[PDB]
Order: sequence, then structure tokens, then C-alpha cells
Amino acid sequence: RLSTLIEFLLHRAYSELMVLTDLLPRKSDVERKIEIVQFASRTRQLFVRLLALVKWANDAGKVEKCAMISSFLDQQAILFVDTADRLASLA
Amino acid sequence: ESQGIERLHPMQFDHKKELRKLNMSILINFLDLLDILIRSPGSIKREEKLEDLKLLFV
Amino acid sequence: HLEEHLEKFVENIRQLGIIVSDFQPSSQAGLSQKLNFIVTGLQDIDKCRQQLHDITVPLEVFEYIDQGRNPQLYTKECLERALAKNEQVKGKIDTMKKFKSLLIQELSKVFPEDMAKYRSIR
Repeated sequence: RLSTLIEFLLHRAYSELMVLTDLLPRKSDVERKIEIVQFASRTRQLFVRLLALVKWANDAGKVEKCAMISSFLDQQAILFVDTADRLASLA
Repeated sequence: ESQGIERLHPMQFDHKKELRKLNMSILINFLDLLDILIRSPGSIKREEKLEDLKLLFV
Repeated sequence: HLEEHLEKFVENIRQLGIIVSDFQPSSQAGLSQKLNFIVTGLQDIDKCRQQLHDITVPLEVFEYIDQGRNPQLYTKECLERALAKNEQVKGKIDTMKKFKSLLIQELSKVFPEDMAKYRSIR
């Protein structure tokens, strides 16, 4: 679940730090631009993930309540449909 | 009607008596369906009442 | 309320580092990586705190998260579904009441015994 993404992000950060710190004396302008674009994309993804986490934490109990209500409504609708089908088949 | 299953129809077996029995069974089935839809679907007396009405009609 | 303040500070620091490193950065750009790691750790801690309750996480949550939007659209859809379910329940109750009225009328017009039973004995 979250462990897979955490390990992937850690490996990516380690590889980026190793590529940017060890071989810094062998980087060109286009390489720096590509690294800046990758960092901007990573920052946008992190901002989106933080916004999603905030939206999930501000309505954590509300999400569970809405899920329970939706499940109860779906169960009631399924029971009603089954009763109607049984009545139609019997009549 | 008095042997094999629940005894509901009397020994008269009149057309009017059979119609009244079918109407009472339909009313009981409707009440059970309303109770199941209103309170909880944990009641299965509707199907049993329908099967009993079908057996009485047969 | 210290986790949200720290997350906001880390986000502001990352934004400032991105705006300052818009030029050709010759020095080691470690501040942006540190801010990103701190934000990832804070998000992981928040996810672990939310999962500590051990709720039944369905597949729709991950799908809506990967979709790139918030769960507010799902909340509006659930509210609309609840309104539609209430309307359908009201219609079904009206149909059941009409069927009961028709059955009572047929009983009164066919056999008064069942009508008297339902009206006084029940």
C-alpha cells in the first residue's frame, strides 16, 4: 500500500541526490534544465498529494459516515429489487 | 387443506370463502412487505405467506 | 495543530526555493529535496494516522485519489444518491399505500369479514 510508494519515493530521492551531488562537475545546462523540470513536476505531484491528504483528513469521519450511508442505501435498494422480482415471479 | 400443510381453508371450500382467504393472505403479505420495507429487511415472512397462499389456491 | 503548520511551512519553503532557483543554480540544491522529503514524511504520517482506525478502505478511494481530484465530488454524488434514494422510498411508500387502499376497497366490496377483521380485530 503506502509502503511501496514510500520505498519508491525514497529510492528516487536517493538516486537523484547521488546523480546531483557526485557528478555535479559533469552536468550541462540542458541537464540542469531537465533536472529543474523534473523537480517542478515532483513538487506539483507532492502538492497534489498534500491537498488530497488534507481533504481526506479534514473529512475522515465524514467519509466513513457517507460510505456507511451509501452502503445502507444500496443494500435497501437491492433488497427492494429482490422483493419486487420475487413478487413478480410468484404472481 | 387440513392435511400436509397449515390448515387455513375450511371444509366448505366455497368460492366466496376461497376469495376471502386469498384476500386475507394478500393483505397479510402486503402488511409484511410494508413492515420489511419500512423497518428492516430482516423479515422473511412475506415469502412464507406467499407460498402458503399459493398452496391454498392450489 | 502542529503537523498542519509544519506542513504549510515546508510547502512555503519549497515554493520559495523553487522561485529562487529559477535561475541557473550552481550550488547544491539540497533545500528543495529536503522540503520534498519532509512533505512526503508528513503525508505518510497523516496517512498512517488516518489508517490507524483500520477502516474498510474500498477500491473507489484509491481510484478517486489517482483521478487527481478531491473527494468533494464523491460527497456531492453521495448526497445526490441519498436524495434520489429518499425520493424512490417516498414513491415506493406511496405505491404501497395505494395498493393497500385498493386491497381494502376490494375487500369491502367482496368480503366484509376481512374488512371488519382489519378494522377492529387486526
